[PDB]
Amino acid sequence: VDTSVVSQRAKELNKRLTAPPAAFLCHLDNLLRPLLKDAAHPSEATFSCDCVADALILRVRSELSGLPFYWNFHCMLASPSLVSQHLIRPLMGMSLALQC
Amino acid sequence: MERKISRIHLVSEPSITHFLQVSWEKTLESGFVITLTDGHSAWTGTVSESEISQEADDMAMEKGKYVGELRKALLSGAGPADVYTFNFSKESCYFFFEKNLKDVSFRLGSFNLEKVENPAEVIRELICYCLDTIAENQAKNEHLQKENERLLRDWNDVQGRFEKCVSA
Repeated sequence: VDTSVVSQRAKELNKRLTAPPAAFLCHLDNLLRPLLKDAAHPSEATFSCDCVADALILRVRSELSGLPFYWNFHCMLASPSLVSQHLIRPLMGMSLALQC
Repeated sequence: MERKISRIHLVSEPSITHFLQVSWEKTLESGFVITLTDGHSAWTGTVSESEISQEADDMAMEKGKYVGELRKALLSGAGPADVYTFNFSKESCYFFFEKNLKDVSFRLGSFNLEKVENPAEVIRELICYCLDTIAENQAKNEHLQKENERLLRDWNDVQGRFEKCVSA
């Protein structure tokens, strides 16, 4: 996602959230980083997953200073090149290194 | 019929102070009457239960938290948590207040006031209730100071009598 649909989705999911894309993305990064780095220590965020057709809707709910913060990641099945270069080749490298 | 008068600096005119009188009969949830004045004119508006309910569910939040934020903004109970900003067009009579944090604005509420023909009476009523509360507070404080003095004197006496009792 780039900085043209971010504003559209933010306004669609938050009819009274007048923010620039930069601030929204900074808030999203701040909300997501502690969960990924360490397993559910803050526990402030809420995540939900929906699988419809070949797409995936990942809903994230948070309390931005006690006020609602909704986001929806729309994911489509990754191309063979991306999955390959992200999972297959690296794992082969790790296996070879461990054998060495 | 609880009342509260607060000072707000409207965004349109920063230096000028506007005064905001909000009154509710039983509780803020049922609805309230708002009057915004600046000394030369007054704008009156109402918010009934149905309108606050529509605002609460349309924002898709718990009603209690919405009422808490609305009280923290309108009634001026704000702490160091975060700041609010109010906007009001004079030719449109459309007041709306939002909560500003990290360059992110949340349109917390919006009311539609209306010009009242006679501002002198509303201003005079405001000041008269104000002086009434002034005088009532003076009376209460003066009355309680006497109880304070009585308590101190009686404690001195009883302390002396306990001293005599223990000595004897």
